[PDB]
Amino acid sequence: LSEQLKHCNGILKELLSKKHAAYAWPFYKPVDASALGVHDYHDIIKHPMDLSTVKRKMENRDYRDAQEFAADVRLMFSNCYKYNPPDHDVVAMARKLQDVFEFRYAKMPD
Ligand SMILES: CCNC(=O)[C@H](CC)[C@@H]1N=C(c2ccc(Cl)cc2)c2cc(OC)ccc2-n2c(C)nnc21
Ligand SMILES: C[C@H](O)COC[C@H](C)O
Ligand SMILES: [Cl-]
Repeated sequence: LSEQLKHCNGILKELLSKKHAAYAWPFYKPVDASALGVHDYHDIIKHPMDLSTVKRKMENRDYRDAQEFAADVRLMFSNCYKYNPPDHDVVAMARKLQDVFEFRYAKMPD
């Protein structure tokens, strides 16, 4: 990986670590629409994203730069903000996790 992608992988590891598990856990795996009974999810969300998919893409060297990585992580949060009411518990968790993401992403080495 490039230096910037290393930093991205570091952030990714952090997002998946125990210290953030209390609010990161909904984002660990792809939304299972049928299991959650949200039968309109895939009509509303055209591009599902989650941290296991980001991890797989990082491992497979799918991401060519930090920008592409960040777009996926942000897409994941956006999907949450799109589907759920602004006052929902899972949205609060998304906001907190994105705060973790954005502040460390900002420390990207040049
Ligand atoms: C119909 C109630 N809303 C939902 O089920 C959400 C839409 C699928 C769902 N809520 C959750 C969710 C709801 C309440 C709380 Cl406290 C935490 C997560 C959700 C749960 C999961 O369990 C494996 C996985 C993904 C979840 N997720 C994400 C990401 N974005 N929205 C959700
Ligand atoms: C809560 C907003 O949707 C995302 O905020 C990011 C900021 C760095 O906390
Ligand atoms: Cl972006």
